[PDB]
Amino acid sequence: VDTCSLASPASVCRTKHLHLRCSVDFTRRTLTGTAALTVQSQEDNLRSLVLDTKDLTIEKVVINGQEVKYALGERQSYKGSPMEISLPIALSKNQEIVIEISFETSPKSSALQWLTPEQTSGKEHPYLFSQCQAIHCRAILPCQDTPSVKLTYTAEVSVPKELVALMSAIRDGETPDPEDPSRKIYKFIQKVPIPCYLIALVVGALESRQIGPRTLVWSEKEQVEKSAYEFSETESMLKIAEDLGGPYVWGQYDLLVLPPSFPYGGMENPCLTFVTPTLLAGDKSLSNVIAHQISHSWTGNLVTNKTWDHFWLNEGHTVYLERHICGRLFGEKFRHFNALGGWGELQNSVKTFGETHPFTKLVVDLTDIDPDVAYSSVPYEKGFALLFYLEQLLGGPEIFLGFLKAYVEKFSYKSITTDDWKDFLYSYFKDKVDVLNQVDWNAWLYSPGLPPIKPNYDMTLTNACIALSQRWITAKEDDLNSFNATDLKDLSSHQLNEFLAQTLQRAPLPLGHIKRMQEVYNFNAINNSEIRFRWLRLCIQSKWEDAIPLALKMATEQGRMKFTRPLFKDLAAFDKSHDQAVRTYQEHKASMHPVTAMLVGKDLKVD
Ligand SMILES: [Yb+3]
Ligand SMILES: [Yb+3]
Ligand SMILES: [Zn+2]
Repeated sequence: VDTCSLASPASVCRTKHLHLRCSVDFTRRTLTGTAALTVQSQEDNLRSLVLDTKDLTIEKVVINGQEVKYALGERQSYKGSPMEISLPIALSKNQEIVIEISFETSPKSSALQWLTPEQTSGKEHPYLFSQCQAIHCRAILPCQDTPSVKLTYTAEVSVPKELVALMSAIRDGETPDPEDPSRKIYKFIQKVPIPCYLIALVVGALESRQIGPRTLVWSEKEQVEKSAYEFSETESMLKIAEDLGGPYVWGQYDLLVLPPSFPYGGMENPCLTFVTPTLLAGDKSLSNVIAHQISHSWTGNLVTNKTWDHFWLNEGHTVYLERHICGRLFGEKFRHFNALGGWGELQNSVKTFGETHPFTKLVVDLTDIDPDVAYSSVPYEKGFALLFYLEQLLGGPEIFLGFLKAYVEKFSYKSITTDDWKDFLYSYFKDKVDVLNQVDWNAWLYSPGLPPIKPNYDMTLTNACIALSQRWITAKEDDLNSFNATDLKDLSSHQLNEFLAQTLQRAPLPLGHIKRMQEVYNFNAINNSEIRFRWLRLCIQSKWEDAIPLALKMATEQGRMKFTRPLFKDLAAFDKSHDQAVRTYQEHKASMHPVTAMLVGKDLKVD
């Protein structure tokens, strides 16, 4: 039972295939067309079924060439409205039928962002992009919006001829629209069964550049060159991921660099990973985000969480694989450095929510909780920490990677729970059950706060970061003159970011210290989004008024939630910038991503 879905569960019926025929109307801000669902009954004498929908307009439902009765239930907040369809003929178990639903989306669809030409790099054409994870596919089309159901799909998308449509599928040709010569139809095929949160669409003035044997990078023309360089390690990361997880089954691995309002660092849409342009640091330093999306091709897209309560299965294993990819490219001391950094991010999340907060539990009960509200670093970092702890307990990385590959093989094309994962772990490690029985399972999986055990981390690369952060924290006014640009000479960008994260954990620092840090290190000149984000938070929390315009600009010129949300929160918490923070949000709200707008609104207590 998926408590986030209002549709018939997988035990009643299952969608096997979706054939989508739609048209993108930029003037009306709507997607209109037909969703033809091939549904298999799992029960005898099946006479009706229920689908998830959210702000959809339904024109008609057609089965066997005739219109059928349907009814929309009362809206259940963020879950949308259930749509019950009356079947014309009762179905036997395993019988399949095709249900063709004619629909139209709302311009306020929570799955979509519509951009005017002014909001794009090129300034001549509009742009549209989707983001279905977790439960926004129901705001695009009627479906069993649950990851417990996997389906293949085909799609034909009509767009204005000057634009390009792309999807989470293999490109299957393009033709002029026969019904309209000012339009083009783009075709797509997804032959591997996927959960519907993996359905994705982009429409815009897109250009491509090849960067590997199975990879194109896509973006507006202005970002193509920078993107091709930034993500050049993609093929090398795919090869390592295949060695760790087994064959890459998806055919293509393309990357799409979205406009700055994209709310995540990356989204693992199959065949077409979506990424934020905030990765464009100019030195490939933020490539771990690509390693993470690549890893989801196994942990998440092949082996999927049965419900959102088990989201840590997708995230924890992906972060574990991501850190191994970067470890293979840059060494074991670097994997430990990132693992230790992740523990710090977990300390921060637990401090923010509070140690008894239910959102700090690894497995969360999402009945009546919007998954967008519950989203945090917890499933990523507490999930990673559990696997890293198990790796150490069980004999090391080579042994634990053997389990990860067997786990992917066992559960490929399926949707599983925490209990399915735990049972297989016990089965694989049957000769080490005495070791497994020492794990405090109740605490790790179901208790709030920090986990009961902290793993062992090599500190080689972290030492210089801690040492410099401690010099600044313990410094008095008479020590400020001892700091100089030479303090940073032997630090990588990763180490500079970690020095800032360590210092930010002890913020505020005195205003004189922050001013000195700018005087000697010129952090205001750094373009790297992660470093700039932590530096600005440190400035604002330390009450530097000069940083207010810089923090407001970063919070609005991009929309990656990881940055926008804490920047707005820090600005609202500083008396000097409070009013500016609220006004800026109110002015930008109408042109923000709908999910980001809702979350920033809640964080600021502005309705
Ligand atoms: Yb074809
Ligand atoms: Yb002193
Ligand atoms: Zn992820």
